[PDB]
Amino acid sequence: KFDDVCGCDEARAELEEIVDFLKDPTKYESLGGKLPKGVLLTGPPGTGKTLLARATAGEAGVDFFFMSGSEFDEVYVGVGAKRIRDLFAQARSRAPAIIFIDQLDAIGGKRNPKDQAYAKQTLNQLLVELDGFSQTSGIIIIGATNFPEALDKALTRPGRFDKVVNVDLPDVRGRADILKHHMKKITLADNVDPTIIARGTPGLSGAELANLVNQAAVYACQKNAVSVDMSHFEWAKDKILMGAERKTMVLTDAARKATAFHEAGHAIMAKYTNGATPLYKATILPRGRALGITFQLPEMDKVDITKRECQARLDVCMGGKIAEELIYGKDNTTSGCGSDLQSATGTARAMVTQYGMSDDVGPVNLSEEWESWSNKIRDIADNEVIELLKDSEERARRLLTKKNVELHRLAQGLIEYETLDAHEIEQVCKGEKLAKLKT
Amino acid sequence: KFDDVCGCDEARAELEEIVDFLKDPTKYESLGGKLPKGVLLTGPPGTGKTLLARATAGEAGVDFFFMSGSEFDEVYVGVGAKRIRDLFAQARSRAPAIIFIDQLDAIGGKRNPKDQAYAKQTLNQLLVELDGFSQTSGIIIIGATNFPEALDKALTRPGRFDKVVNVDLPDVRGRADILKHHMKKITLADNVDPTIIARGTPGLSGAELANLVNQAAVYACQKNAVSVDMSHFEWAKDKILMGAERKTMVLTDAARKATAFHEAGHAIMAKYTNGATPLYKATILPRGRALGITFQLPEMDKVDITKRECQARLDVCMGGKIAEELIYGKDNTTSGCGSDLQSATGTARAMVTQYGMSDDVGPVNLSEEWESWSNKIRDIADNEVIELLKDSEERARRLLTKKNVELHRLAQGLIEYETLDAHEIEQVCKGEKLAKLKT
Ligand SMILES: Nc1ncnc2c1ncn2[C@@H]1O[C@H](COP(=O)(O)OP(=O)(O)OP(=O)(O)O)[C@@H](O)[C@H]1O
Ligand SMILES: Nc1ncnc2c1ncn2[C@@H]1O[C@H](COP(=O)(O)OP(=O)(O)OP(=O)(O)O)[C@@H](O)[C@H]1O
Ligand SMILES: [Mg+2]
Ligand SMILES: [Mg+2]
Ligand SMILES: [Zn+2]
Ligand SMILES: [Zn+2]
Repeated sequence: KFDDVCGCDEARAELEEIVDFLKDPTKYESLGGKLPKGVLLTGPPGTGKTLLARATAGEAGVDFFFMSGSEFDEVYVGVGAKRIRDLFAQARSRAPAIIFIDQLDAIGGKRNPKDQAYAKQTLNQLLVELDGFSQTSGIIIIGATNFPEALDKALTRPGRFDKVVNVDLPDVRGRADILKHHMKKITLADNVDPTIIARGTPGLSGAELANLVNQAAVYACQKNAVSVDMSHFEWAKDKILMGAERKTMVLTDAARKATAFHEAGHAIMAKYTNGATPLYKATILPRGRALGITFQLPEMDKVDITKRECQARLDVCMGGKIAEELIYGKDNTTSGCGSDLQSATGTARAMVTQYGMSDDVGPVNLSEEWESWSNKIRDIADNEVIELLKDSEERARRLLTKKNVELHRLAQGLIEYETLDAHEIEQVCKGEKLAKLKT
Repeated sequence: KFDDVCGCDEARAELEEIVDFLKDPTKYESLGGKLPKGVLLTGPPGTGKTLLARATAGEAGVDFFFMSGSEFDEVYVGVGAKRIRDLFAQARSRAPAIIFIDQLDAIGGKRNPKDQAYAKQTLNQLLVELDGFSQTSGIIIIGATNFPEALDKALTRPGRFDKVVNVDLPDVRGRADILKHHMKKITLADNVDPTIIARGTPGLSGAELANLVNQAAVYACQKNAVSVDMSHFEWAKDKILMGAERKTMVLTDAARKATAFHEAGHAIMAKYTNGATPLYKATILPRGRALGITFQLPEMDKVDITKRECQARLDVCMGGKIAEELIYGKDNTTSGCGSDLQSATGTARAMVTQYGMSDDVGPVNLSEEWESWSNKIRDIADNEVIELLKDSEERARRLLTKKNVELHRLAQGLIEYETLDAHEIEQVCKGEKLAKLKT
């Protein structure tokens, strides 16, 4: 049912006019309008594309044929074309039907006159079937895909795929709508306000919210409880944003002290730098595949990114290296740092090539066809990148030398306790002990 | 039939005169002429090729066998050639007939030394059947392909496919004729002038104008209207040129302020810049996947582009980031500007590599085989491009320095009054008040 697709109102509409166009044509086809020959659905993974298609097949009332985009090419030459001829043959052999081909990437790759062969023999047959010499009517076709630009230009033409519909990640309102829908059919308690969960999950799809509610319910029943409450939703939310924790893996005191100084370094570097994102939990329990992680959670779920925020992030990604390099001396820096060091490099490149934030290079886009530029401009670009990185390192140590006391105090805070909230990090920096258990 | 194909009157003339040959040969077989042995049809997607094939099949008054390039080549070896032999056996058997192999991209592939010994058997049979040893007369063949150069050289050889006919995207008058044709099924109002819309859609094929009319009609019938009128055509044309409207979005006032300053920058750089394309409406309502777009629009749809107009395009691309720099200081530049830069760089390269508009590079075409020139001239070229872009952005920055008052005036005129129009933009840039409510 179309009510099961909460959020993405435009896409649900733009299939819903097709459905109610089928149910009573004369309310729409009076002035000469007629059925659209095809809807395309594009967007990231896990947003509601296949869901919307299953809802259209549920509320339409006409015969609905579905196939993946990979059930065509078995191992000979000309087997896919035969299966499209028989697919549309069965399709037009009855009333106005709908034909949902899912994963349209697998037969939608654009044909390029360099090696075109038996490979593109299925696509040409689909093209001749959608809009060919013999004009049939009544057949609608719906196809989904993660990759709109890989598709041919002869598929995305009007007359074959009349309208294009993009289903992407929801915002806070639609997000709270999705949670309100999945908080049904679970024995909630009071205390549960889905707007609160929606404010704290920037950048989650529908599949991840629904998974949140599900494993929160299972965790509720496994504690022998009676109703689901904000502690459970908070737990599962942490299991999605950070990773499953592990209260095992016995390890020495020198190691856990070292990690305490590493994550202490990221935290202090991220809490006193103008432009950094707001802070979140900062543990040393090995959760996920990492040995402790300082997570940051935005609130206004931005789409763009300024320059000060890029430099602030670029400084957060080195507080561990500079931290343990200021405590344990220089010849004792380990090799774990390199991992997060990796990510810093990526940011710096986007600041120079794509986004255009270096005055020495210019306001030019060296990003795509990086291999077409000469060697001088790439020398200047890469030199600019490295200058950004080491400048950020210098800022980081200049700051961690004047915040030494908060560094040690917070290190002991992470070594006595295992985790810390945000304001718990603040008070542990100030020095007032927290109301909880020293593990 | 041939009156249904509005625009591309040359191809229409060729096929009209072929069918006119099949009507009364004596007007043409006096001086000894004989029919063309073949007509090929090339052009981009959606420009009316299969349509002309339908017209000639409908009016030729003789048999008309049609197939696709993919209805050959099933599992076993030598079945495609077999089907071609039987196709021309039926063709010879029936009458003076016509044969339409739609989508010749499949079987008309280029021959090369590295084909796997069985790919080009169908093609070779098609060649020994068209102008082989046992010559005959009475069979005409028509073919359609998007990729004329991707065809073998023995299919295009006169004797086989005498006439190479070139369907192409219409000009202004052609679009007027297409719209006037397709509006004959729409219950129209009296405020409809297709010349306006034809002047509004510079670059659309015939199919896109078709479903433009269709969606305008269907939208007219959603609003409980009585006749499709000009505002509806405006709605649908805007939908196709920019995308859906996406009414339901939560927008912090700082966000939509910053956006209004970005498109304010583009609009001013396109307003007072010599040679820039005349300005159409500039909105900040979140259309499609962009958060606001200023949309320029030409007048006389020329194909050439002078050097003045090119530099105008570069400046129009730099105006946005220059706006954010002038208002929010330099550190507060976002990453949305990347989508601007990526376009401008493109134009810059066309000014230097292929259009021949530089002084140090020369009057030479460095475009084709870019990877084959030396490393010195590519250094010179890329230095030239970088200089073009830098000079562009500095011109933009002092232009927006002189027009600061109008910049704030139009930014505030966009935070209020969503989606101004060009005339309305000029009224806002002086201080008038618009004859319409605020949102
Ligand atoms: N708007 C929504 N309302 C309710 N549930 C949603 C919504 N959007 C997504 N979901 C959840 O997402 C799941 C289906 O995801 P979907 O199949 O749409 O992803 P997808 O677009 O197919 O991704 P991929 O193309 O990578 O498979 C459902 O189980 C559903 O619970
Ligand atoms: N010149 C025209 N006059 C009227 N209608 C047109 C014209 N050109 C295209 N159309 C519309 O386009 C449709 C068919 O387009 P056509 O099949 O010619 O594209 P095509 O040449 O096959 O492109 P492709 O080969 O990429 O599919 C028709 O249904 C018709 O409504
Ligand atoms: Mg799916
Ligand atoms: Mg065609
Ligand atoms: Zn780290
Ligand atoms: Zn822009």
